[PDB]
Amino acid sequence: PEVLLKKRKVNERTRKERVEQAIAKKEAQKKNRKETFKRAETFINNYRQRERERIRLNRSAKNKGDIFVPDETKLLFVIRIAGVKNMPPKIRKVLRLLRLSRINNAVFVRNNKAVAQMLRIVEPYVMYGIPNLHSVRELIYKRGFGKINGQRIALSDNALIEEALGKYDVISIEDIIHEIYNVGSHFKEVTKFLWPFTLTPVKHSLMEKKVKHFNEGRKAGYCGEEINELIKKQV
Amino acid sequence: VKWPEYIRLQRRRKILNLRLKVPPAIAQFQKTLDKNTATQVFKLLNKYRPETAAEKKQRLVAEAEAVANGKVSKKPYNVKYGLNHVVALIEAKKAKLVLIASDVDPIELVVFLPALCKKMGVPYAIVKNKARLGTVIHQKTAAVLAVTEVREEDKNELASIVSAVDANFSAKYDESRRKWGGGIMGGKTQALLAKRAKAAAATVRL
Amino acid sequence: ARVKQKGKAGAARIYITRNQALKKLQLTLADFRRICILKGVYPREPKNKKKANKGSTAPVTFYYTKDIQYLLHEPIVQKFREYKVFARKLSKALGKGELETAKRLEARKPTYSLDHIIKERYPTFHDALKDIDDALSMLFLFSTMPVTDKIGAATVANCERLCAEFQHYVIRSNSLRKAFLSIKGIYYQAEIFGEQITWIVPYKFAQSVPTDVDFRIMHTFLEFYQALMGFVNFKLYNTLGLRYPPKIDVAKSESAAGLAAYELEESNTSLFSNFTFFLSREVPRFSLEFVIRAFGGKVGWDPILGSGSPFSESDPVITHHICDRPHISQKYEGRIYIQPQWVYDSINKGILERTDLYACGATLPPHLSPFVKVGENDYDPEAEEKEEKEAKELSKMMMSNKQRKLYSKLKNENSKNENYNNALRNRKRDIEK
Amino acid sequence: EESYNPPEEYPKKYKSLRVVPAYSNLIKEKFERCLDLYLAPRVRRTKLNIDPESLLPKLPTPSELRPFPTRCTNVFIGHKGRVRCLSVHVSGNWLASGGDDGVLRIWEVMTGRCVWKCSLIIQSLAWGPLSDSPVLAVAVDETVYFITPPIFSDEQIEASKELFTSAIWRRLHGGIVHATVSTPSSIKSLSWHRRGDYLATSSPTSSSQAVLIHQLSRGASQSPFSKSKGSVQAVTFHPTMPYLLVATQRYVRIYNLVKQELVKTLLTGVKWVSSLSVHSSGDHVIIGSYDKRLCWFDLDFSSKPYKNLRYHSRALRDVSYHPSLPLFCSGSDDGDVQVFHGRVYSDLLANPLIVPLKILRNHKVVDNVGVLSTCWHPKEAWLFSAGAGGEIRMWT
RNA sequence: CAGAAGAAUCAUCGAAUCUUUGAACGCACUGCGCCUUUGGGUUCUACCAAAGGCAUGCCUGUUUGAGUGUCAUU
RNA sequence: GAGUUCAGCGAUGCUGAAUCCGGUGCGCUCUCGACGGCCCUUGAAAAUCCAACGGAAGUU
RNA sequence: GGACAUGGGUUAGUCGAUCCUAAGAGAUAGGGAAGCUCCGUAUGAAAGGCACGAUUUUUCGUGCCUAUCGAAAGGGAAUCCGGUUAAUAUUCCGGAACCAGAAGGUGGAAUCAACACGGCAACGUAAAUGAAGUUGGAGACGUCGGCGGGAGCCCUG
Repeated sequence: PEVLLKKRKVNERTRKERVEQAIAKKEAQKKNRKETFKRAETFINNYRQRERERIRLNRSAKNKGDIFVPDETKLLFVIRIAGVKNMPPKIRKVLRLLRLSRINNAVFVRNNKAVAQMLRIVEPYVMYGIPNLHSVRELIYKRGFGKINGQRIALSDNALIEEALGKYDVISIEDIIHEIYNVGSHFKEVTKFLWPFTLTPVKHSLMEKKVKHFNEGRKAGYCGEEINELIKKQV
Repeated sequence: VKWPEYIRLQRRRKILNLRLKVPPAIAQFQKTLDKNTATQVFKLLNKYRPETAAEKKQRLVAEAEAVANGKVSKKPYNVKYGLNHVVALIEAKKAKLVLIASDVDPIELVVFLPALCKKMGVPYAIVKNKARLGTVIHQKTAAVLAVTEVREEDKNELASIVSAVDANFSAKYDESRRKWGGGIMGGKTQALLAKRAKAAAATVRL
Repeated sequence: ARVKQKGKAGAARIYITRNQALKKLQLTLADFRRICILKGVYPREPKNKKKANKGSTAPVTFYYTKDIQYLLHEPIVQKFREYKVFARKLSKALGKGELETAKRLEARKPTYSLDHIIKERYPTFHDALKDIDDALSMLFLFSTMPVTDKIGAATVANCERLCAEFQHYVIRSNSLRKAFLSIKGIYYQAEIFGEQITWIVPYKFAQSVPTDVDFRIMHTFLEFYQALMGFVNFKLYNTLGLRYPPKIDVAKSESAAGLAAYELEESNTSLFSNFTFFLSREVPRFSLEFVIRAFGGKVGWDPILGSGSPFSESDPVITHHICDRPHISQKYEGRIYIQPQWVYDSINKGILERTDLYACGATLPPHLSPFVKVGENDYDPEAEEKEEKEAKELSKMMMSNKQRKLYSKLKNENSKNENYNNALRNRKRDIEK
Repeated sequence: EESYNPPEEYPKKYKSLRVVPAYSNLIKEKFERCLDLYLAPRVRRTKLNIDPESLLPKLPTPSELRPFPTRCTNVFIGHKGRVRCLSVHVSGNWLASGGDDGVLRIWEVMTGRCVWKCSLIIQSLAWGPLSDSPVLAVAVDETVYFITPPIFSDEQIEASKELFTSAIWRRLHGGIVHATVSTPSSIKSLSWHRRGDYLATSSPTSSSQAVLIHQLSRGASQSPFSKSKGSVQAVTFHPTMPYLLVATQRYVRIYNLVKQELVKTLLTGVKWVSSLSVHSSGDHVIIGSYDKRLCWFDLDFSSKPYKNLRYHSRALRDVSYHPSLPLFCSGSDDGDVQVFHGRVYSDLLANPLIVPLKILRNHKVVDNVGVLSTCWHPKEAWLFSAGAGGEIRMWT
């Protein structure tokens, strides 16, 4: 008996020509789909949301200078759930300070008064909780990207981590994980090196693919321990 | 070229109903409620959809368990459907808003409805498609829908919608509905039939 | 009898083209491919392709007519048809705005079991165990990939569960034989019921999806492999007397305890028996726990590597302390500090290696392949002319097919590889001296 | 056996496991593995159980049968152009060679002397079979000269003359010319009958009269073919009984002159036939071909060739069978001459044993031309090879 | 007549068998096809056999469609 | 080696021989080739088989 | 007696039928008709195929091309000799062939100069890939007269 697995009946030439043709059809469509019309209700709906945010910001800041500061944990996980057009400039600036300048961006932050105040300011747009060891390890091992030379580079090898953070006694992904979980001395440097995660909602089910405005049911505000479940769906 | 016979029939029927002079009671169904007001009407309608057979079964079993183990309700609120039922509601002057499908195939089923609603002082609109009405009441098709009672929350939403249908359907048209429809002729077709007519009038009379 | 027509029997009757098989089965191309994944149906080439294609010369793939005839009576094809009916009913329910009916449809979504597919594909457990290497390689590959739209999150969870249950069985039965740290990953090699099972486990790193592979094809393979490993693991646990599936310790799994969550409650295999190993926070715990515990050794690890650590860094019961970091500020005593290659060489050779030669900051002696078998002359790192000329120059054509031509490959690659590495030893000795 | 720190080759070497990166192509390889499991056609063979290819060859025992011509030792130099053809006298002491230069050189084999420098393009030249009549028939263009050099004894010159003293007949540093023969076409190949009364001339250009038979006793020439079909490449006489072999472009035809008929047609299976040689037994024919192929024909075996040989990398020019020793040689444009041991049994069940013996090399190539003609010494295993550089090699 | 010894050219009758045809139904009227499954052989990509299927109109439902038929979709 | 005809000798067997060389003809029968007319009414169809143009594809 | 009674007798891959079409018939599409039924045969019929593809949001996309009956005298793959019976023979017996289809195998042939060479030519040869698409030929074609060739028969040494 001698089985031979010959070359596949795939015709790799016309295979990649079909691939390039599909990509060319894509760039044509993306360039074509421009300048949709907007109806007056959307403009009013945006204004009502903006004034809704303005009332919330004044109430939260003025006469409510109190924040509950989730305790028994020195680490927090924050993800940008939503976003509005013509966002108030204060919200727009706080989002970039938290490095949550794009939707589905996730950031590890240190549990303190300063972050909590900014997190209360941007509460409707962010979901945050307490990440456990399994989530932190899985996020770093699967969706962790480092800012090497200032570009988004995958943390595939410990050589880059040693080169980029050797001066802080950081040589491996596990060193990154230990620093992040325990909020070590170089937590500030590690977080800056880490690129924000991209936890886009996953639509695997046929119902998920069809329903409108699907975001996995991501609620806003403080969830506590539920963010581990949200992380588990993404990683 | 060779179209299938049923496709040719559909397309000839489309053109034929355009060319022929259409009596005003049938021509009124070519003027329908505009898209913005229809969308607002269906927004109110979708708050009063009748319960699905599965939802109805769930509610009744819930009451059955209470009766079985250990045991006052408010009157339901929903949109009214069925041609005979809605006609009785208009004639009883209970309908607040009548929504007539624009493409009921035997048009005689609803050809009298706009006039009947006019005689009874019922606000009515002719809305696109029997299938949109059907989806509201969980059916395939609804020839007509009626709003008779809403909750006190939605009294203002109905009143605003009734006002819009007044302005955007009845205030508009009105004179349009009283005119024979049809006679719609293509640009080059009217010139072509003029050539046919003059040639016919020359000597083709027999 | 009338004149028999050409192309009515033989190869032209036995073989069927892919497009004719599509029309025969009334399937789409994707659906036909999927059942070929689930069953075993692969292309076959006739000796005379032009004769098998009714005289045509156009490039064509062929299948057995009997293979496609077997697909006609396959129950799962109707499950694909039942799904398409489902998918349209859901669209109508969502189009007509009936959320609760669509939810009921999604709950009652048609499913199928590969029970009969596994049995008919593998009549005997021995036949199954032989063809498990690809299943394990795929499952372990996907247990580390991030969840995406193409691949199910629950599908990922099944891969993690099935891989861990398999690792637990091999640890319990001490079936592991060889472990090879290659650039690709870790090549494990166990023997179960006499069959040699070899699978590769990749390293846990933050890779990116290549975006050039079709996850639809790999979805069907993963679906089939998960069914196969579930039934294989069920028998293996029952043979050992364990209950299947092993109970889940959700809190420990959420605390990243790994294998500790999966409790195996009952319903040179002692190379490391008298050793209490400890793992620092720079080493592949997922691999080191498996190899050591497969030989009876006790294992402790840094808490950041996971919860459920039976030992602690302060506990002096530690005999060996794996630490691949080039520095230890916490240098204990009696806990001889080694590197993982010391371990893996021990499983492969079955003999305790040199701790000092594998101590922290070592020269790292070369890693041997426990799978490469020594060749006839390949260098393992651990008067005549007037007769030979005629001997090789007559039958260079005194035959008909000249099948002797395979020396030009066989002797070349074997000898040049031997000559190249028999030269490397000469160069390395010269550099040393 | 390629890993972090492998000694087998230097993939990549990594100082430590921690530094080892993630293999990016692992997903692609498993994807290709999955693709192969359902897209790669599968064929079940016999696996050709381990069997080194050297078991297939047969045993020649070349040492047991060693009349092998070793490396050349006598080098004849002086010819300034390609030696078109060369021949050795029946005595074996005189070698007459000629080429495009038009210079006929008669060499002494034992010493390499050029005793006869007299020139008098030399298409071909063949000696007479009768020792007492050492007459050499030399063809230049359409003219053939019967030259009897005065090197031979005077009575031998007279013994050459009285043999004779379509094609028209006519009757200088010892320019002893006897009977010049002029033909319509440029004669290419010359053959002598065993008794010397008949001379066969073949020309490829001609069609109707491509082959001519010249009777010296009658001093006349004729065309033995009433109607000739196909181009004629070479001509020769059967060494035992009166047959004439015509090696055409694609066939070899045996013609009975006594009965004026055809005997056999050998299908060489070859695009172009170069030359033919006949074993002295008369039932074995060797065909040199422009298809780089040597075809051995056994007259009692089949019309098809008994063996096919394709060692040569270039077109095979000439093939010569040793009259006595069971050896034959093939010379081609590649410059290499192949010496084969061909031994013939008279038994019907006994298939003749053909084996290679040597591949003679170190010969020049000029204008993509190598060995043009080869001749066998009548006494021992000595081969005369004429090259395109004007060199003659004594393969002893 | 021979031959046989719950008999019977018996009765009843609720289980079956029921060739080719015929409204007569794969197509024709000695034949010629197609589809599915299984089996045989002293020969196995071939040949053979067996079993079960393949008429028309219409109804109910199912599935898959078609339509420059009527619409909806920020 | 069959068949036929002669000689024998003994289930129908066995053994001898011969079955040959010609010549021919507006001969008859059948067929083929090459022409020459008359056509006009310029002289069935299909199954089936072949070839061409075309250039897809492609040490083991 | 070709009667009565009793038994026997017809053997085929190659011979016919079986297959194809002819003038015509004829079901179907449709339309008549109170109706048995009639008209109608590509007719205003959705009149049936082939290829391509790493699987395509694991719900199929793209491209191409678009009945039957009617001839034991027409068209059509292939068998001969001798012998044998009471009665059957191109069928059986003995011997010798042929045709059609089917797979592998053996040997030969062509190619990393991609699918052979030769001849001025007509064309030749042991071979010497050819998808879609487009053509050509055979089948396949009146009648009469004379001449030539061959065979058998007749004549005859």
